[PDB]
Parts: sequence; structure tokens; C-alpha cells
Amino acid sequence: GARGGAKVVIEPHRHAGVYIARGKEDLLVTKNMAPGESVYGEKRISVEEPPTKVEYRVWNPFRSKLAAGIMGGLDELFIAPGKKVLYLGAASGTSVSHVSDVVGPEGVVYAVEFSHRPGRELISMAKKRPNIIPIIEDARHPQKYRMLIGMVDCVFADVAQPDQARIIALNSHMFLKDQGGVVISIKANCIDSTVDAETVFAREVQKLREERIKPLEQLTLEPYERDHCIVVGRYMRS
Amino acid sequence: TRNIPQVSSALFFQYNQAIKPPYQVLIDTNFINFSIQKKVDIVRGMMDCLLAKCNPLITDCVMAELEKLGPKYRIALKLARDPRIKRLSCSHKGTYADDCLVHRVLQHKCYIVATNDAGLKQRIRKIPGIPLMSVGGHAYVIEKLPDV
Amino acid sequence: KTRYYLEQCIPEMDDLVEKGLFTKNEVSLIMKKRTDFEHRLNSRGSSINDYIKYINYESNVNKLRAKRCKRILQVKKTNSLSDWSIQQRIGFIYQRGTNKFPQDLKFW
Amino acid sequence: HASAFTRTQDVPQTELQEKVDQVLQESN
Amino acid sequence: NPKAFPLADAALTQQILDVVQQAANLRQLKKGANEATKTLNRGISEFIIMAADCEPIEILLHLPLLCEDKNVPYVFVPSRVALGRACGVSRPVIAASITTNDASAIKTQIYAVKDKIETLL
Amino acid sequence: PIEYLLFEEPTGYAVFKVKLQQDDIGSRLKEVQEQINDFGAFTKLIELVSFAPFKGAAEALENANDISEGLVSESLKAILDLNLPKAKNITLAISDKNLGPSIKEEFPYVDCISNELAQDLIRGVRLHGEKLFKGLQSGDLERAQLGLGHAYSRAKVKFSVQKNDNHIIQAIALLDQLDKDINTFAMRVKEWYGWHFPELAKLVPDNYTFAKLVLFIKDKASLNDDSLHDLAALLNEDSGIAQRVIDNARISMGQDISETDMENVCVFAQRVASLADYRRQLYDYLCEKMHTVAPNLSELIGEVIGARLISHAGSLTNLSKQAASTVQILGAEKALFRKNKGRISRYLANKCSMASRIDNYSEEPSNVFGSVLKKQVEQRLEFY
Amino acid sequence: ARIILTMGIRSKASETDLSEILPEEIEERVKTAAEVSMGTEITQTDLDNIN
Amino acid sequence: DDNMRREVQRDLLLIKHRAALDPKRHYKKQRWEVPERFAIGTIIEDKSEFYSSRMNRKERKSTILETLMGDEASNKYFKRKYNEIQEKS
RNA sequence: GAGUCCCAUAACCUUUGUACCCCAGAGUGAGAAA
RNA sequence: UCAAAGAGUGCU
Repeated sequence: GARGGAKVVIEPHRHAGVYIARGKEDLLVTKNMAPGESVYGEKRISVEEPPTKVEYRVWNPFRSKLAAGIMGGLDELFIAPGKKVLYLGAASGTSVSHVSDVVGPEGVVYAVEFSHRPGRELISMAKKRPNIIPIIEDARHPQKYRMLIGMVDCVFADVAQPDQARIIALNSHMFLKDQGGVVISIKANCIDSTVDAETVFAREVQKLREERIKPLEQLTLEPYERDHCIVVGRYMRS
Repeated sequence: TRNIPQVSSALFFQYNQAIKPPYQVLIDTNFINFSIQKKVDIVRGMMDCLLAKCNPLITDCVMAELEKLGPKYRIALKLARDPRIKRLSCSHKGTYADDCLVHRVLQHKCYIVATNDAGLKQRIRKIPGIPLMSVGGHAYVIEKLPDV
Repeated sequence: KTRYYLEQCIPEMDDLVEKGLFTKNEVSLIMKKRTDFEHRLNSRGSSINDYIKYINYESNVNKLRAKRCKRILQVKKTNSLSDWSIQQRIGFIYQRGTNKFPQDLKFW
Repeated sequence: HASAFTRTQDVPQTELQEKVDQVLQESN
Repeated sequence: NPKAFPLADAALTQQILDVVQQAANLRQLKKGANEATKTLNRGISEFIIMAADCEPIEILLHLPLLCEDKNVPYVFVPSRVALGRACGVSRPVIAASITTNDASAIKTQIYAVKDKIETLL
Repeated sequence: PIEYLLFEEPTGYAVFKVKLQQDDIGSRLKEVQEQINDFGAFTKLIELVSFAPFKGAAEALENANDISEGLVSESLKAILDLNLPKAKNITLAISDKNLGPSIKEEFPYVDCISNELAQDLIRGVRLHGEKLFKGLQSGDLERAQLGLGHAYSRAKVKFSVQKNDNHIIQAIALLDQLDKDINTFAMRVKEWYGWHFPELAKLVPDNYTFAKLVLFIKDKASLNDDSLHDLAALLNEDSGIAQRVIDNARISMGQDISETDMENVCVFAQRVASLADYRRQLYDYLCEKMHTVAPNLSELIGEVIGARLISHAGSLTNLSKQAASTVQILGAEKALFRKNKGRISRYLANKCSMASRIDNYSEEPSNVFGSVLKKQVEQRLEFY
Repeated sequence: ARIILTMGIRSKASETDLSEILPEEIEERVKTAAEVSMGTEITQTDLDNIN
Repeated sequence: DDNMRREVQRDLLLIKHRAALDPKRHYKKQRWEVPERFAIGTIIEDKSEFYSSRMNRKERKSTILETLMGDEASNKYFKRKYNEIQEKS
């Protein structure tokens, strides 16, 4: 498929900060803030532009659920160039570097993690990206790291816990803008394995309504993942 | 940007493989009224009809609509407020409960509908993988539920 | 609220004319400079220099009233609002500039 | 209102306050 | 605090070792730190069981990186020799992996232990 | 009933005074909510009264840890007491309920608030940021947050520059770059001086030796017995080049180059000498730093080999996470670990994949396990 | 490079003078950047070879 | 660039006609138009993927097009159908 | 009259010399020895 | 350019 010597045909995506590489295969692709290296062993395109050598990084939908959402065809994404982003559940730069690639140098990505053991790689990745800031802290207690976060246009939640709706809520009230963005990744197995996949998603859409998020759309991540969807909302404090 | 909604992953052709016991039912205003006419109390009527634990659920529109009915239908309003009946919040302007319900069942394939209104039964029938509950004869009846 | 500040200046203007220290045309000229400054102070782009330019202005007016008090009235202090009106204003100018610009340690 | 001129703590909060206070008590 | 964390208690260790033998009979068990590593790379594992008494314990902390990066639950057991006896293999075993198969005969009891592992973490 | 508000910034601590109390009855109505977003309305609610910048970076982290644990720092105790009246009880708004008891213990006369009304004001103080400071020197919050983020984050992990391993990758990349430039410049020295005395380029094939000998032998005409001893001291006379260079220098075809031409070769040769000396120095630095960072890998195989393996993975963490088979092919393009020969390579590769782990995931790795790991490789060697 | 030679560590930046290397407006930027910088401290062994 | 090279134009044509390149491969129906802003790129593999996703330097070429010729299987597939299309024509 | 602005200060191919490699490669996963 | 009409941004 995408073998080293072949050439590809890179064009913008519908969403700003996202690109498509055409050819015999179509790849969801975005540029590199730190050209010449890969963060998780991902593959990279090189383009010669006037001549300066600009580089791009491939998105793997299977590894990144956000990339799976793009392949699923998310209608609107608040993550965009020049927008502050607060990404929860920052295991590593597998997706944070990709979310970074969208916002650009002007924006920053506020990466939140709990466990120390991934944080070391997240800190190391943050060095290569001067806009990525790692806040290794329990997202269940936003007040611990209110010290660290300036305000955010969109909150993305990668956190896989049963009480994720509460984590998303407390962060959203403190830090999200009125009419601000919220994107959440849901794994029904983590929340409630006893009941079917679907009903969990119905329940999850409910909480966002009581703590004042007007949710906008959900997208199941088949064939890239099972028992998953990406629910996107707008935070209407009013 | 053109949008083509996905078909739910819980639907095998026209068979919904997600709705399993315990069930969730949305109650329409007419259903409470016709339930009272037949002396069929709400929760057992699903228990004996469906042979499964059932979680009744009412929307703000339905709660709003029962209230505007007036003094003639007090017991219908009260019965919607029984503790075993949970409530479903709504974030849309209109109080038209029929349009609210069709969106939810379109939106999400984990609910049964409880209604007897004519305009509603035809519309929901077109939606695939949606069981329909109605009150007729002496007890409730379930049409589009394979597990029965 | 530009007119509100100008109106507080009317009573002392009347006192100046009543005592004979300043004629109506002379009093009119003083108000014109006060009016122009007040618009500068209450507008956008107002800087601490505008307070300093105003604060010096009534200070000069204070000196002239004192000299004209001895030159016409031949009195060290005439018991009327004019004596303490300017000094009360000067403090009333300062506190806005300090509140508006707490940064300038020079103005403090 | 709280004022720097008059102490409102009623006790020595810093380590300097106690040290100067001991001399004041010891002196007279 | 310890690098060996969380460590299953006496009871939870028993049901886990029940998984490993029954998985071993069903050819759903890849045992050892090295072949535990690939199963994470391919994303074909429910969970990886390791021994907390390994000498040094250091030789298995590459695995939790992959698991938590891949959102794979994991557990440590006090004894490697006990774990190896459960693998059906004549030697001590320091790590083991149960592989993803919804077509397995032992789906339920694995997902039973899955839920307790997730609670432990 | 709120009068004072405590806000806390990366640049400092900021206390506010609440002139007007927002309608607590109608908190959830939209119009009061829009006032929070609107700067003009919000300035009528509160106004800044205290700002106490932190002295510097070190003190900020100490407070950042204290505030995270709901503790009152000495700097925090300073700003409150100067501001809150002693007073029935002055009411203060704080974002944290956990910080409330700490403030109450220090100041019995203050009652803390963390209800949604307080949260509404705290959100709006944060919404406008430096706008509410009326120009008071608050630096830039967005930058200051990012610095405290590495500072606050890294502290809990106990990461160290000791754990830092990329210095090897920079050293190796620099070392090989030095070798190419030392060689590349050195061939030129033979060409530039080859015109003047071509035979000498053949006599001393060692480029580093040749540059030194050109430095003393600038002009081949200058030939003395004492100079012969001086160049004889360079290297050894066993090769006999000392007599050959004199004899060749007496009688040679090389065309004389100008004084400016001769000024360049010695200076440019001097440049080659410095790089070789620095490459020796950087090589020793690379040797020492691995023993600190990767004693097990360095002892098992060697320093230079171990570093090249780490660079291939991209980091010591990358090397550790790979499986044994991948590590073997990670050095199969330059023969780092190299039918029976292959068996030792895979066996050593498995051990190398091991000692990489002991270095990466140990805060202070030792060489005790590397040594016993290498003897196991040694024992395997004689069996095969 | 000349900055690295004049000052070795950011603590030196606050007091070290960069006038001969940089103009007045530029030299104060590095001083402000130094105290607010994002990087980590380095050892003297690291400092020696970088110099 | 205006007056673009023939090589870049031909590569664009290949993607617009990529459906017919291979028999066993099919695509989603798409009306592809040349993008207004655009760059050409090369696809760099990792070191660990030396065996899996890397052809030899000799097979690496300047254009997408001329690699398609080096694939003998593509040429025979193209040869046989043209003959069938001419015969029916 | 007429492109510096797609490195002729260069890319690619061929030949030659130097040093390694022909074990599988997301390598496989329980035998080996008697 | 003036000349008349829209739609956002900053700020009191």
C-alpha cells in the first residue's frame, strides 16, 4: 500500500488543519510541528515547497479515536487552528500530537493525565511541541490544576471511567466557554457492561443535558472500534 | 456539508439486537388516559404483557402536555409522577411531544414507544427496529418485539 | 457623565463672579478649558498625562484667585466656597487618575 | 479596615515579630 | 507507591489463576514477558498477568506502558512459580496474556475477572 | 453576602472586592449570565485591590503544590492578612472548599465561600484575566501557566536529568558528524599541501599525523638536522619517515605556494586538529554519560554500540518497550550485535533487550545486573 | 554561540551583560525569557561540552 | 504553479481514474477535482519497517506514474483489456 | 528581445573503490538432550 | 475619492 518509495497527493480536508493524502490509497494526514521525527512510530510524508522541506504525519484511525471520527464523518469539530483545546486522558502523544497538529503554534493543547508512568513520555513529547502543556493530574479534581489552565474553546475527553460524565462536567463548568465545544469518547463496556452497548449511550447523552451541555451529534466508530461512539456537544451555560 | 445518518449498529437488517430486558418505554399522553379507561395499571401492564422488568420514562413535553389537559385529567397527571416513572429531560423549544418522541427513537434504538395516537403509530412503524406498545382490548399489546 | 462634573463647578464659578475676582468672560474662559479636559479624561485613549495636564491647570487657577483676592478684595481669605473649592477638586482629580491608573508610581 | 500601621493579628505570625517582641518584653 | 501496584490479594489471585489454566487448555494463553509484549502490539489481549516476586521485578515494567497506553487492564500476582504452574508449563512464568476471542468457550468467566481487574485499577 | 474574592494566578495572588452582589435568586437566568461574559457588566461587580506577584519560579511551584493540597503558604498568609479586615465575620470567596478550613485555622475572623455564586465570579475573574488588572504588571498568564505546568507536572513524577537519555543521541549524531568533517577537511589538507610537497602526502598516510607534520614543516626548503630531530620526535622513526621527508624535501617536484597560501593550510589544518581533539573529548563524555544513564547496556555490549542502539529506537524508553525480536533487527543494518553466529546474535539481542529495561525504569540504575547478564552471555559463548 | 559563552546557565542571564553581542531591546528579551523559560537545568558536564 | 508540468498533471489524472487501475480493487464513487492549493510528497517509512513497507531504491521513482509501469502485473492487466475494448469497438 | 526565484553551488542513473549483510521479520512460539 | 447603505472587531 503506502510503501516507502511511492508518491502521494496531499490536499486539505473539509475541517481546517486536516489534510487528505490521495493516491492508490487515501490517508488522513496532518502536518508536523517537529519535522523529522515520529512520536509513536507513525509514518510521515515529506513535501518540498518553496525550497523548504515541509513534513506531514499520517493519522491512524484505529489508534486515534478522533481520527476514527473523521473517517466516520463528524459534521463539526471545535478543534481547529487557533483554538485552545483541553484534552483529557493524555496517555501519550499518540493523539495529543495529532490534536496539536490541528491547533497550530498559535493555539495550545492542555493535556491531562492521572498515572505517572505515561506522563514521562507525555512530558518528553511536550518538549518537542512548545504549545503542548502536560497537566498530569486527576481530572476528577480540576481544582488541583486550576493553577495551570487558561481558558479553552473545546474540551476533548478520552477518559475511560464509569464516572467520566462527572469529570467532563466539573472541567466544563470551570474552564469551558459559553457556547464552547465538548467532545467525548464513550466505551459502554467501561461504564456498564451489564446492559447493551446502545442503552449506555442513551444514558450518557442524558447527563450532558442536566449539567447544561446541549449535545450535538454522536458517531459510532465502526469499523475502527467496537462498542464506541464520539458524542459532540455545545456548552450552553444559558 | 451533506449528511447521511448512519444506520444503528444495534440493528440486524430490521431486527434490533440491543433492546433486551430490562426494557425502557416512552409513555405518550394518550397511553396514560387509555390505561385508566381499561383499569390497567401502568407497570404491571408491561410486566404481564412483556414478561420483563420495564423502566417507564416520560419527557418534559409529556409532563407539560399532561399538565395543560386540565382538572378533568388529574389522575393521569398524578400517575405520570409515580416514583417508578423516571423523567427524560428535553433541550428543544417546542412542547410538541410527538415530534420529541420520534426524534429520540430515530436518535436511539434502545426504547419502546407506548402510544395509541394514530399519527404516531404510522410514523414510528416506518422507523426500523423500534418496538411499539399500545393499549387495546383488556391489556397492553406489543407489535414489533421479537422477544415475546 | 461629563455634565455631572461640569455642574459641580457652577457654584464656585458663581462665587468667583459674586466676589468680583473673575469677570463673566474670564470665568467663561476657565470653564472652556475645564470642559475640554473633562472630555479628555472621560474618553478613550485617556492617559495619566491628561490628569497631570488638568491637575496643573487648576493649580494655576488657585494661585490667580489668591493674588486677585489680595489685589481686589485685599483679604487673605474670603469666607466662601471659592477658597476650598479648587483644593477639594485637586484631590478629586487625583483619586480618579490613581484609580484609573494604579500602575504609575509617579502619580501616586 | 485592615491597615499596615496597626497590627491586627494579635499574635506574632512571623519569626521576626517574636524576636523583637522578646526584647521589648525583656527591656521594659 | 511500589512499582508492584496494584497487587491482587489472596482471593483475586485464585480466580485469575483459574483463568490462566482454563485459557491454557483452550490455546488462548500466551505466556512470558516477550510474547506478552507482541499481543499488546497486535491489540489481541484482554489483560496481561505478571508476577510481583520476579528477580528483579524490573524485567516486566515495559508491559504496563503498553497496556495503559492501549487501555488494557493488568494485574500482578505475588508468586511467579504459582503463575507458571497455572500456565501448564514446567517452569516459572513472569508474565502471561489472555487473548481476545469472543468465539471462546470461556468468554464469561474471563469478562468476570475483567470487571474485577478494572475495579482494582 | 460576599465581599472579598481570592483569585490566584501564575504571576501572583490577586484579591478582589465585590462592590455589588449579583442576584443570587436569578443566578441561572441568561441576562445575569451574559453579564459574567460581558466585561463592562463584570467590572461593576468586582474590582481588583491586591496583586502580590510571586518572587520567582521556585516560590511559585511551592505555592502550586500547597494550593493543590489545600494548604496556606507564607506568601498566601501575607496577602490575606494585609487585606481582610479583622472585624460580624468577613466573607471571602475561594474556588476550593478544601482550602477553606486552612484559611479558617489561620484567620478565625473570615468565613469562606465556595458556592456556585462564588464559582460564577471566579469564572469571570478568570475569563477576563489581565484585563481586570487595569494594567498592573501581571506578565503574560498563558506563558506563565505553561512554565508552571512543566514545573508542577514534573515534580510529582520525580523525573530527573539523570533519567534524560537524549544526550546520547545528540552526542552520537555530533560524533559521526565530527568524523566526517575531520576526514573531509583532512583530505583537503593533503590537496592544499600536496601541491607544495606532494611526496609527503604519501609518506604519512595518517591524516591527523600529516596535519601536525605540515604545521611544523610549512616550507619544504627549511630543512635542518635539529628540525629533523623535531619531526623525528613526531610519531616514531621506526617507519623511517623522518629521514624520508628530509630526503624527499631536499629533492622534490612540488611547486612552491605563496605565503598567504601557506598561511591558509596551517590555519585550516589547525581547524582540523581542534575538531579531532574535541571529538576525543566528546567521545569521553559519551562514555561517561552512558555509565550514569545506561550502565547495564553499556557494560553488556559497550558504550558506543549501546548508544547507537538507543538512537535507532529514538529513545531508551523506545528501546525498552520493543520486543526481543525487534531489538535484534534494530541493529541488523550495521551489525551491532554481530548459523551458530546467528544464535549468539539473537541470544545477545534478548539480553540487550533486557538490560535496556533495567536502565530505563530504574531511578538510579546499577551495573550489578549488567555484569551478571554479560557473564551469562559469556558462558553461552564457550558452549557454542 | 557567543551568548552561550558569556552566560552558561539562565541564572546568569539575569545579571550577565549581552550588550556587545545584542542590542538593548534584544538583550532584555532574553533576560525576561530566561527567568520565565520552559527548559530544565543542566549539569556542568553538560554545560562544558555545549560551551 | 501556472503552466504546470506534464508530470504533475498526469499524476492527477491517475487518481481521478484510479478505479480502473486494478481489477480486484474498487472505490467509493467520487467526483474528484484538482485542488486549488496543493503539494506533492514522498512517503517516508520507519527503520523498523525496513522489510515490511519499503521497496528498493531502484524501484523508487520521481512520479507515481512511472512506478505503475514497473509493476509488471499492472501492465499485463492493462494490455489485455485494451485489446478487448478495441475488439468490441 | 528574453524564467534568479523547480539548489547545474543541484537531483537522479551508470562505473569504480571501502566496510558490512544473504536466519525468518510486527519473525515463529515449546521443546531440547538422552 | 467623495457619496449613500450593510455586516463584525476593540473599547466607555
